[PDB]
Amino acid sequence: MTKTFKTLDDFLGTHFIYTYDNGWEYEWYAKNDHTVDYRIHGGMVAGRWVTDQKADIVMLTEGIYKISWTEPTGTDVALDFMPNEKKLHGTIFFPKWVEEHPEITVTYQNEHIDLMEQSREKYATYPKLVVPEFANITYMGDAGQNNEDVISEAPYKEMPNDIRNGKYFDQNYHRLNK
Amino acid sequence: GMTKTFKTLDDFLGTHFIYTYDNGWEYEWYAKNDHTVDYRIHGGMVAGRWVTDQKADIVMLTEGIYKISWTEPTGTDVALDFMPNEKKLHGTIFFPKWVEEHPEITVTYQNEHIDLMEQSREKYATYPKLVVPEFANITYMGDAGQNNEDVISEAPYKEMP
Repeated sequence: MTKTFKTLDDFLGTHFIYTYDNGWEYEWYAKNDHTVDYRIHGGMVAGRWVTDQKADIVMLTEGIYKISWTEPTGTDVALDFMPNEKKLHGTIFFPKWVEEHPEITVTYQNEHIDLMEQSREKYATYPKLVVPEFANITYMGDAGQNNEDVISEAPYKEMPNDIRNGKYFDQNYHRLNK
Repeated sequence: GMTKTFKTLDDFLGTHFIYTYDNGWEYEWYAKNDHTVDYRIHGGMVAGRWVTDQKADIVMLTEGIYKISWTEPTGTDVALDFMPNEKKLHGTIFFPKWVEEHPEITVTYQNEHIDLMEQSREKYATYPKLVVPEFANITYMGDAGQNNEDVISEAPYKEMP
């Protein structure tokens, strides 16, 4: 039933939920050509969420897309989306301090950039926690680009279900609860 | 299309590459085995640097496309995506600030100076990182086989042009 992803435009504006093979559940939105929003539902930093993260986004080859970014925490990320196979592979390179004090980062990051930057200078950076994992995509929605509703509140337990069940977004892909 | 079609992980492993990033940086790189890479930098910011037995995660994303992730003694993180059937790659290198500030420190046979890399990454600034996400053209491929210790050393392999 799903459209074939063939171009950059096909990919930009798409809203994903996926589960890594380590059990971590992420939600991620290609908000525009150089911007990503995301929200973390399961894993070491579940509850953490992020908007307006600058990123490099490329189509590597027809229907396969690579996203690269570095965070206020000092974390590096390389994601490879294969939407036509409902698969992804992500490598996250966490500073030592995120592994040892993950709770610091479990917040709306945008409200606490200074805390992220003070923590990354106060605590240990090495050795890195490197997490390279395949994931299965469990949801894709066409949000359009620059849709500020997609990722605009903290995650709650039922949210992935509500989104997948069509209970979260209205006909214009805006929040029913807002 | 003289080149064999890459379809499995075994097809990729043992392959010796040379590639040039769009910015002009030139790398020579070898998939020595399922978890280990050797490489030598020929041009750019850190030309002259080389590395053996860098532990890495190596996976096939999908038929004929291969992703390699590793982290370095310098603190640098790397994610490479090889598309040998298109003679193309895309690399993202995330350098700590200090490598951009003092690239000459890293220009050596890294294996003999692990201590220096680790001490440097604590001594100098990490942020802001220099992130280099770029496509590269693959200009050479050779089948060296796995665990071939002659591919990357001080001397040239030159079982090739």
